[PDB]
Amino acid sequence: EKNCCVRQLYIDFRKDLGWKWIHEPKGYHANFCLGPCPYIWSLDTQYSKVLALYNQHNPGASASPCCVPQALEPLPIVYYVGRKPKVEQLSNMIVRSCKCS
Amino acid sequence: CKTIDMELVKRKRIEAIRGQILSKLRLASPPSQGEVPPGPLPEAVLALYNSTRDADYYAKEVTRVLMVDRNNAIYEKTKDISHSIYMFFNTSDIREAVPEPPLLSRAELRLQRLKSSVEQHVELYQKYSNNSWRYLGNRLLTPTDTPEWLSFDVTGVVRQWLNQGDGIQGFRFSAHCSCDSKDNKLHVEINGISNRPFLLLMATPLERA
Amino acid sequence: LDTNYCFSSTEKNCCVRQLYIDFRKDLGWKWIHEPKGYHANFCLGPCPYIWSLLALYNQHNPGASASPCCVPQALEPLPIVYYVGRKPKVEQLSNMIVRSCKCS
Amino acid sequence: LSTCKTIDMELVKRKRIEAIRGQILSKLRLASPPSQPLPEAVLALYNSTRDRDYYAKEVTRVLMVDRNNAIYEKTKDISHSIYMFFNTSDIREAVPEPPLLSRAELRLQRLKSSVEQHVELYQKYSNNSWRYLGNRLLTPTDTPEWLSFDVTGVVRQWLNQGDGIQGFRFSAHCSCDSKDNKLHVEINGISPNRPFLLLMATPLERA
Amino acid sequence: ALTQLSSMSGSPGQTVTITCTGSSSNIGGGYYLNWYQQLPGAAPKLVIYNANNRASGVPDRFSGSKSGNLASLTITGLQAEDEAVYFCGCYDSSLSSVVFGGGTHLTVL
Amino acid sequence: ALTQLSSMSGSPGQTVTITCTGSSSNIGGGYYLNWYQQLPGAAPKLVIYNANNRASGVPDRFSGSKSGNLASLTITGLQAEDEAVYFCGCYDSSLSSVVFGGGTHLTVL
Amino acid sequence: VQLVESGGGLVQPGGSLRLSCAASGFTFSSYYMYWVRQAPGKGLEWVSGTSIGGGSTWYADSVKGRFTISRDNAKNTLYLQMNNLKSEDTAVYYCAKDLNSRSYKGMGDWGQGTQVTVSS
Amino acid sequence: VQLVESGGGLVQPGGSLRLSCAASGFTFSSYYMYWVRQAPGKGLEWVSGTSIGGGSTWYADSVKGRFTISRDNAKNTLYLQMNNLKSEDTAVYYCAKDLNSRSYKGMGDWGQGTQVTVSS
Amino acid sequence: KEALCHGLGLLQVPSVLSLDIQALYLSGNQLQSILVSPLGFYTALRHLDLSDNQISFLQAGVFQALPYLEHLNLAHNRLATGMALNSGGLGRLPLLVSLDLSGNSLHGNLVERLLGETPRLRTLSLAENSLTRLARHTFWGMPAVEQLDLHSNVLMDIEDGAFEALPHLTHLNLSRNSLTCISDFSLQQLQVLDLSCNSIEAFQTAPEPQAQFQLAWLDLRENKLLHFPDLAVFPRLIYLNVSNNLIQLPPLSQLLNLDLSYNEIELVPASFLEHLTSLRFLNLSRNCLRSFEARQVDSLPCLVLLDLSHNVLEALELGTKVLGSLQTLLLQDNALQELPPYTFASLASLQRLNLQGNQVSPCGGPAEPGPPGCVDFSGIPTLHVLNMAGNSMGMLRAGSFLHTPLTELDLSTNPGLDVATGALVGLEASLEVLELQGNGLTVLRVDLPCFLRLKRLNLAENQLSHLPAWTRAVSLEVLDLRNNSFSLLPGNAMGGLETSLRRLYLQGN
Ligand SMILES: *[C@@H]1O[C@H](CO)[C@@H](O[C@@H]2O[C@H](CO)[C@@H](O)[C@H](O)[C@H]2NC(C)=O)[C@H](O)[C@H]1NC(C)=O
Ligand SMILES: *[C@@H]1O[C@H](CO)[C@@H](O[C@@H]2O[C@H](CO)[C@@H](O)[C@H](O)[C@H]2NC(C)=O)[C@H](O)[C@H]1NC(C)=O
Ligand SMILES: *[C@@H]1O[C@H](CO)[C@@H](O[C@@H]2O[C@H](CO)[C@@H](O)[C@H](O)[C@H]2NC(C)=O)[C@H](O)[C@H]1NC(C)=O
Ligand SMILES: *[C@@H]1O[C@H](CO)[C@@H](O)[C@H](O)[C@H]1NC(C)=O
Ligand SMILES: *[C@@H]1O[C@H](CO)[C@@H](O)[C@H](O)[C@H]1NC(C)=O
Repeated sequence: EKNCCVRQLYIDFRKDLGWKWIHEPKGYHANFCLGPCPYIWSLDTQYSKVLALYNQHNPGASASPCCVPQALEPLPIVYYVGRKPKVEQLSNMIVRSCKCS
Repeated sequence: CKTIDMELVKRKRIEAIRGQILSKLRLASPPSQGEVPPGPLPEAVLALYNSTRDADYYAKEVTRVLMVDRNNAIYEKTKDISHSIYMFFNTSDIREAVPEPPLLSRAELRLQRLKSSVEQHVELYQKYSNNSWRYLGNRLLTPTDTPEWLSFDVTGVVRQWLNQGDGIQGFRFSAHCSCDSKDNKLHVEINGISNRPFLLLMATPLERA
Repeated sequence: LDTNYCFSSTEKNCCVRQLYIDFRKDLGWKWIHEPKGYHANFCLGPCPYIWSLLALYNQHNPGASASPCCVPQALEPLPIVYYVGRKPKVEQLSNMIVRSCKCS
Repeated sequence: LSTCKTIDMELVKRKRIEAIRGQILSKLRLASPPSQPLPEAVLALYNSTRDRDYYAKEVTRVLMVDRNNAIYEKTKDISHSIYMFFNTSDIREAVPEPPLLSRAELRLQRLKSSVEQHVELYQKYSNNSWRYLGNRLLTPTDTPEWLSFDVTGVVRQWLNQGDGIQGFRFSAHCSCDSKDNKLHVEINGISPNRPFLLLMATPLERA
Repeated sequence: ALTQLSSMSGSPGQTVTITCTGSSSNIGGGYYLNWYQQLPGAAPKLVIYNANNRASGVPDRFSGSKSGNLASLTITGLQAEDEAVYFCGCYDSSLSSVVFGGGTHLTVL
Repeated sequence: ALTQLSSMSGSPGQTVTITCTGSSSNIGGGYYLNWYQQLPGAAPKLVIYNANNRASGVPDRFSGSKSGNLASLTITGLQAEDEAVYFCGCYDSSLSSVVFGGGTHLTVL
Repeated sequence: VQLVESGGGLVQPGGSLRLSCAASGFTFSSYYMYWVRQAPGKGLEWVSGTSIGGGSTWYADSVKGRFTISRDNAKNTLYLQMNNLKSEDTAVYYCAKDLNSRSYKGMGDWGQGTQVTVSS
Repeated sequence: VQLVESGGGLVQPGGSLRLSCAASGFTFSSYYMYWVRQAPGKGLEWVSGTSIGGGSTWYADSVKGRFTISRDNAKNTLYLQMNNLKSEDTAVYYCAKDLNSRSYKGMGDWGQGTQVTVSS
Repeated sequence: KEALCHGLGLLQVPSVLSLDIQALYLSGNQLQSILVSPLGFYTALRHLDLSDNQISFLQAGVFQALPYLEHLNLAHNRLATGMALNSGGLGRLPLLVSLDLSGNSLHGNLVERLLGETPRLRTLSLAENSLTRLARHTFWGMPAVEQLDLHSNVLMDIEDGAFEALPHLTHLNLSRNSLTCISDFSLQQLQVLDLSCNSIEAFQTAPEPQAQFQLAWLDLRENKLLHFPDLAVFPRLIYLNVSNNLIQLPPLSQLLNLDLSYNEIELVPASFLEHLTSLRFLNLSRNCLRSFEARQVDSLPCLVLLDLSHNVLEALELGTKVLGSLQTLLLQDNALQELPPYTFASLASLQRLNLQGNQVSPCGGPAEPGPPGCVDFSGIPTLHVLNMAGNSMGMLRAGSFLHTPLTELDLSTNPGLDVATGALVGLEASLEVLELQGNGLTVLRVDLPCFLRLKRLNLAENQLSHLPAWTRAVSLEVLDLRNNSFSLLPGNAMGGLETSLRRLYLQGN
């Protein structure tokens, strides 16, 4: 559809990446923003129903609206490099909101 | 390369800006200007616009409600201490501004200091039930050389005020006393108390709720 | 990722460009009494992936968008004064001015 | 002319998966997957990280100076605050130089509370004169709860100073109308697991 | 809750005062105390609003007063048209409701 | 900055103490206080760090003290090789620098 | 100005009933609405009160939620849908409007009352 | 562990000079480093200090700005860039290690020191 | 006679005019609703122009009271807010061949139940409207419409079969819309298509065997396509404006116009030019081309203009028997620094050449020390438009400008340039225009009075302390000298110039 929203994509480091270096987490929810936000052309005299299509397609005037994330949640991972493991936080790796540009 | 022209993007945005301004205001057409009085804007509207220049998509109207005047009988019960500043607001005028409390998108209480050459950690409360007070928020005040406009988010406070009877409910502008120290006085002077403080009421207009 | 970086000289990537939108002559509107015009300040950029390349990529996501784009991050509201009938109505519109923008 | 309904979901799924692989390898300043009963210390750090500028940034915890240490006995007569002192040497061992550190997070476990207590946070300055850091309004709860205070500038100042013992104060709010209010909230590891600093630092190897 | 005495009697032509006491959130909270009279077999009518201001259509023999947690409605004189059960109504910040008193059965000879 | 005496004499075989007093920002701040001996025509040498610990290559004859604003170094038995200027060094968080004290010329006999 | 009422009638306990307040003479879309009852031989008790447009509705705790109020500004009407009537709800219900337009101050003009009995 | 130094010699007032401190016997890119000067007849005095990698550098208040420190961790050398010398800079600038690796607590193994003077 | 009423301010349809009018023009006046009276009385009007009014209400059968109407002009009205309150629609129209309904803010159901049915109607205007989607039943009331105008709308979705109810549709405007994905083109009879100023990300057509498609013009301007549209499905194609797009480039010989300017072409395949042999125009301005590989047989043999501007073209390879019909070449600031002397030395029919801001240099001759690896400009007689700039070389060669007339020479950004050969030797009955500006010229050796066909000269911002004296016939009109130092400048010995002068520009002294 034409509405941007998070799509359920649970990505697995073991089976979907073929990775052994990542230990925890085994996988995490990585939603992706999908949706074709179209540029809504403007008129001085348009309909009251199409004024509500700006909010979900062209909220801020972008001149090329696109399906970017709005709310982002970092992901901590731990991986074994060298003689000692190290846990490390990956910023902006989980998507919670999808807002058209 | 992912490169596109400049002049197209400017007209594409100016048009999307036309659409965005016509959509936020919920205007299917520009309003007719025949029923517009001549002359400049009224000084109250000019002052309100100067003040506001200083799903939340759509545009919310702005209305300024001023505090109860200092020479009122509500203030002559705590205006003897010097460690707090007491601001009281008339809820009837607030309800006149926002007749329906769900329409209050955001409420903002602004303060103006005269001249603060000292750093003071100040503090704001609400006149809660009985005579108790509730935490709202604090802002550390660096020293300044010019008058400065403060801002407190009292949206929940004004929502509870609109969910209550019309009366006189207000705030306490207090200094922060550390728990290991004695009671120190409030050294910052607010204009209009010691251009008096008011409220900005970002409200959805009731004609297009 | 701000207005001062790309208002002083031009940097050939995703950042803000000056755009003063007049209401009298650029948009042909006669009803918004004040302001006469404002700086919408669109932003446009060829911003590639991080591995093909800064403060722009603070909130960058290639696994969440079809392609990285030049999308506003910090938006500044605008107040306007216009008439509906005889009553001068003052409203504040959120997300009018693009102050900074990022890669995604 | 027929507008297609939806893009094929498996295609965009593998596209996002490959872009996620690229993102993961780019966050770590890597280009290849490195190779080689893992201990419980990293379990504690990871579990602490879960509950509550592009690239991946090292995280490491440093614990409280223990309560039996002779540094808390100077202010034990104060019963309206909790004093949290941290060894700056261990902080510098985790973060060798200041500018690579980016975020410091202080964690406080509350075992059980039943009162509206509004708390504050300070640090030493070694004059016994304290700066304000940030407050937190604590509601009663029936489960253990952690807290988070922004102490990035605090640990940045501690790294710009000699190694020693500099710490925090967990004082109740005491308004000028009600002075010397007792601290009715309890923090695990102090009152008869312990509080620790959580440091988000750029790793020394990659930068 | 608002407390006021249940029964009251006075001679015609004698000024008698009806008092109801608040609870520092009924009337001490700065809210609006209104005074209502209820004739037998009739609807209540507004008499004094904001605890001191006479309403419209009321004859100017009713005066109201507010003092701290106490609300006084003073009926200057007493005629043959004041046989009504009088109520003081005001908001409160405790029960979050408009509270009325237990009406005063004002009588004559 | 760090108050330390300028001249301190003595005889071999006694037990004399070199003092070092500050202003609660350096000694009382909990930072590492160090003890450096400067032999005549030589480089300063680390003796006592953190006012308690003995450095490597230093005999157990040296011992340091730490109490509040007062920190001091004690030597049990002075010999010819101990005839050196002694500096107490600790980080100062008031000046944000590792300030030294005015050394005392320890004279034996 | 007047506020005629309706809906008076005996209700079996455990039932429900809906009143109406056809208000005329004032700008109904610019006045706060109230409901007040009094048991026979007792005093006035607040039932419910609502705002412009019916977005925010306020109730006495004795009938909170279990009674509901609503407003329809188009017909200048007012509704109070009771549920689960029982022993002390037997009262005469009074429609009232605030004396000032955009205010939650008091009750300016009153209706005539509708007698509802619950006990059967 | 030894820390030899270079870059002494007389300097005209208002001039500039640079000092280098070759270090050996320990992991140079794991320790904080300090510059400590000592005028003849006057006690020790702190000049400059740098972190592990030179990201954060600290200088004494009396000598801030004129002196600049940097590290070359591959060659195990560290530099002190004198600029705009004045008459109180006539001192032996010692180069010093630190007690523990990732620590800013004290001066451990010292250097032999080289004599830097300014005069007519 | 005629009855024209534009802005007369009348509030109702006039009745003073008699029943003898065929063109009733009421456009632009103040009309809020068209009653039956008096318009129902009129029956012999060929034009009903009621555009730019405040039209809100129309009764049922007002337009059916006209049995002889051809033009219905209802543009810039408010039929949305007035017709959605249960107002009478158009219904059946017998002979109305031209309908204009634009600016009426209609939605899908509003336009569905507004137009009704009309057996004969050439043009249908639904521009400046608010149609969110197009359904199968949207045009079930029209047997055959020729012109369809759907632009300035908020269209997103067009379902399958929404256009198969109109099998005689030739022109179709879908510009300034928001169609996004477009698939399964099966109109089979469309002539003219517009998709400009939209937000379109793809264009795919089902490759199943179907009937022939006769499309000619297909804008894809200012869209967001990722791949080039397939043209083997469209063998009648003439026009294709895909300017300002995002396409990556990794019988059919019919295209006349083809625009790919402001696109995202990193490198054009040779097979792309191999399969397209009927081209007449090709525009690429401000693209990202790497190099133009025009070195294969039957690749663009009929091309006229090859616009390759604002790129980075490190090497240009063109030869004979590949592309020898090029008429105008527009190369502007790409990368040109050193080219072999075969691209512009053996190709025929080139008239215009552009080398602005380029380090390429002309070749010399047997008696001229030309730089090695230069480009020879001698060998074609029809090259008369030459522009050279950015060579940064001080003394031009002789031989490249010979054997052909050069009616105009553009030289700029050449510091230290001095002219003594080529512009005076080998050319006598040519070189009408020769201007030098933005370049360092100190001594002038080209004799202006020698050429009798001078008409437009310019010597602005050049450091000249001398000026040639005219003694023969000349037809010069304009002589511009901007910021040129001239302490003295007599005119008595300059008398041969004053033959056709009417405006001279000189300042800085
Ligand atoms: C708060 O506002 C209300 C209404 O805006 C004020 O009520 C008025 O009070 C005056 C003075 O007694 C009366 O004469 C008016 O009849 C009241 N109503 C109106 C509509 O003006 C009230 O006084 C204000 N509060 C304070 C403390 O001044
Ligand atoms: C902070 O940590 C440092 C090092 O981790 C501690 O320094 C040690 O102190 C003990 C005390 O006797 C010495 O024996 C060690 O030699 C010191 N160094 C090391 C590397 O362990 C310091 O004591 C700590 N501060 C406290 C506990 O307040
Ligand atoms: C399709 O509609 C568009 C939009 O109206 C037409 O483009 C405009 O045409 C007019 C003709 O007078 C020009 O003045 C405008 O400048 C054009 N604007 C744009 C953005 O192109 C287009 O001509 C129509 N196509 C056909 C075949 O009629
Ligand atoms: C003492 O307090 C001042 C400001 O109150 C601060 O600047 C200073 O750093 C403090 N002292 C120390 C040793 O940190
Ligand atoms: C193609 O469209 C662009 C858009 O501005 C226009 O400039 C150009 O002239 C068009 N092509 C032709 C051949 O007209």
